[PDB]
Formats: sequence, structure tokens, C-alpha cells
Amino acid sequence: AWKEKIRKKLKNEIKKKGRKAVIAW
Repeated sequence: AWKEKIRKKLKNEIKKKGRKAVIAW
């Protein structure tokens, strides 16, 4: 999916890391 459209980290960390664009900034 996408971390479930985003949410498999749990939150997906909220999204990744938050998109990891929130880490990938």
C-alpha cells in the first residue's frame, strides 16, 4: 500500500518520518 497510504510504521511515524521529507526534510 503505502505504509498504508501511510501508517504501517504505526503512524508511519505519522507518515514516514513525517514524509521523510520531514527527515528527508
